[PDB]
Amino acid sequence: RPRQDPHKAGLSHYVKLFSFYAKMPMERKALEMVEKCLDKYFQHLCDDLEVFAAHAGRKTVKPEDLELLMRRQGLVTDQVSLHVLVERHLPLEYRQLLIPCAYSGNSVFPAQ
Amino acid sequence: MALSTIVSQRKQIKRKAPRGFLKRVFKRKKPQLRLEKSGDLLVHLNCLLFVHRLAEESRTNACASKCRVINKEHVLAAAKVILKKSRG
Amino acid sequence: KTKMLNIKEYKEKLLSTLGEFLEDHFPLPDVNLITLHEMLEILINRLFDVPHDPYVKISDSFWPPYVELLLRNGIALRHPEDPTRIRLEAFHQ
Amino acid sequence: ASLQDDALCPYVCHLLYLLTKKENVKPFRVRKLLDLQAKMGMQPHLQALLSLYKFFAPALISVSLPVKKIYFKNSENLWKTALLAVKQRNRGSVIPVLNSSSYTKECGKKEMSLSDCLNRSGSFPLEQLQSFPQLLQNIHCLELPSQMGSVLNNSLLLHYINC
Amino acid sequence: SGFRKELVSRLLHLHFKDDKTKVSGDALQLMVELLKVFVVEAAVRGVRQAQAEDALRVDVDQLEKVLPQLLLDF
Amino acid sequence: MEEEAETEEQQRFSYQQRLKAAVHYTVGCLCEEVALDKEMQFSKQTIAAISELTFRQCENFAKDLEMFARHAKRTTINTEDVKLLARRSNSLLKYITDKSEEIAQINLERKAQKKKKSED
Amino acid sequence: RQNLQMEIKITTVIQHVFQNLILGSKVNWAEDPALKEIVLQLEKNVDMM
Amino acid sequence: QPLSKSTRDHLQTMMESVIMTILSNSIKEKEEIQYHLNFLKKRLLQQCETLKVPPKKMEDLTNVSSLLNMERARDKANEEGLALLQEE
Repeated sequence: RPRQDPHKAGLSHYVKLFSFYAKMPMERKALEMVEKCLDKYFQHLCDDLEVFAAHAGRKTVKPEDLELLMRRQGLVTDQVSLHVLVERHLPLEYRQLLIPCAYSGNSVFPAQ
Repeated sequence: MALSTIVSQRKQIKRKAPRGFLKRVFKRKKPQLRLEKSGDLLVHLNCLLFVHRLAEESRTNACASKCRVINKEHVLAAAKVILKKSRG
Repeated sequence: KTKMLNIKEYKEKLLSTLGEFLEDHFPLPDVNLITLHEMLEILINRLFDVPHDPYVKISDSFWPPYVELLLRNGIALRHPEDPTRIRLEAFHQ
Repeated sequence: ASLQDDALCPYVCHLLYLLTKKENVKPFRVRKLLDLQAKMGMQPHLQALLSLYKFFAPALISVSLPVKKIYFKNSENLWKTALLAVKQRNRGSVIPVLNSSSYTKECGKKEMSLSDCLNRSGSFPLEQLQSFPQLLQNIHCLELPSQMGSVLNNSLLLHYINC
Repeated sequence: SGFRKELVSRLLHLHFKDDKTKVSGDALQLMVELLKVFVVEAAVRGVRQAQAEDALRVDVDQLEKVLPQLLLDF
Repeated sequence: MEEEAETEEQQRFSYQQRLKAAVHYTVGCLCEEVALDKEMQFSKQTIAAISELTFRQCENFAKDLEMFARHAKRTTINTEDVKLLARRSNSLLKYITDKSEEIAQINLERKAQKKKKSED
Repeated sequence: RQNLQMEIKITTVIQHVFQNLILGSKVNWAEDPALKEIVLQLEKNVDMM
Repeated sequence: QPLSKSTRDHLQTMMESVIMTILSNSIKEKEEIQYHLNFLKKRLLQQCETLKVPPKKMEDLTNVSSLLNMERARDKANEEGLALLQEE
């Protein structure tokens, strides 16, 4: 008779992925405070997205706002673009929606 | 294996992202906004690189103290450096 | 020679059909941009002429949507360290 | 190519298990499978496919697998009940293990032999020999085991070493 | 006791990627104390570390310990 | 050409030390202004260490303002762009925006004086 | 013989490049009989020829 | 024999430091003064490289002071210990 908090369902995905990268046995008490770290990151992440959108004069959040954030984070540099990072870390089905490629009569999707 | 300590995951779960979860969490915190249809995926990418950073820093602290099991004081120390670095 | 005659005959038919296919499904795109067929010839030659170093530097002639097409299907690979340079996959090994 | 998409990966692995022959294993396809293993880890359906690739080309891959559990889940397919109707219609170690000849044969070779270049004759692979009529045709040319003590409990090879 | 207005503008124009970039006077004015706060803040941190170490004077070694934390904060 | 280029490189190199000397002159004054109330003495190497640290920090500031301005399609940097850079520290953000408000008040006072001149 | 070593390698590369282009173009090759028989020949080895 | 590379390393470094200090306090006449100082510096580097000295071993100039202080501390401790032993 299981009952699961929907909020904990989302965090459980990244918590398991954490144990894959660690490559060390990890104590149970370390698990839940990583969950504590994640929600703090999400809260502060959303706050930053407000200002960058607000500065541009549009309330809607567009991808180039996310590019601007990651450049300040140091993830995106002159050599490593946004397209390069998607290729390395995301599956094929997610790649089609994000990165545009021309095919079948020079048709490009998404339009860029 | 004891309940208290969890062994490293040999096989990663399917790389499918929880798109529904990201939309609601972004919705409740800032209801007034609307996010573009593909913006959820990029947020998922941003979260991966954060967790990847957190795992590397925690491992170094555990090895520095000559500990074979990652402990809570190791990861909290990792959190302080990464969280400030993660904000830009 | 007979083995050579069949092999050379087969290659000419293969190459001729490939050229027709590119013209019908990937016309010339609408600094000048070279066509996809011209891009393929550059990568293939560099693989054979310089076996040790087949990397080619990306230029403004390669307009990115074509570059993504080759990279996605597995025909081309980025350099592991410098993402500016791409090579061709060594199919024959 | 469907191995790229995660949704179809377990099922395509099962299909590729049956179709695989010696000509299909090529070095560039070998690199693709290793790359997929880094991203997803120790997937059971990939471990089965990699072992089949090692058997055909031991000079390219080296895998040691722990011990035999069923790698592909034998879930009851939707047509299993119907197959019963179709089947009714159709109805109505001290000794070494057997392994192909040691792969140090050829090994460092400057170029292919002239006989091989002309596609002349060859030898009969050990894995194909599984029935007496197959032995009858190819008795004169055969591939011997890596270790000769494995002939002891194989009846078809005893007929060869009889004469 | 503060950076010159001309001095700050010289540093910024040195590192601009595009020459089309210009700095407004009020913004250039506000940049002046921003650098001053950075210099002042660095000195205070060194004093805090020295007092904890109880050193008679601030040295290079105490400065390096608090150096990386300041950059993350800024 | 090559001899000219190295001189321009030397001129670029020489232009650095003039900025370095001016920065070091300013930093040294501030360090002494920190000494008296903290009653603590600073080693001469420490002021040199701060001078290098402050010089390398201007590079990060210079690029961000250009990057922020390009985001808003503005070729000229304004006060709003600078406020973005200070958000990493909440305490510093509150302090810096107060001076911006103070500068705005002074600018309003300057505008009021200009109106008085027009009336006269 | 050295000519054999080079013509075989070139033909192998063209075979696999042409195969992936057809896949990525997202076209129905089976509909066209002329293109259909080319597809079947791509996998076959040139050594057996 | 020529003296060690360390001597020129240290003297070069201290001359850039002192040149920076003297240019800090000067206002006008920048280019000519810095060109003359650089010429003098490079010519002194050439002269000291050409110079000949009997062989010897020298420790780095930066750390002489602290090591000297610990040497005095050891001096005092060993002196008092020897005096006490002799008295006994």
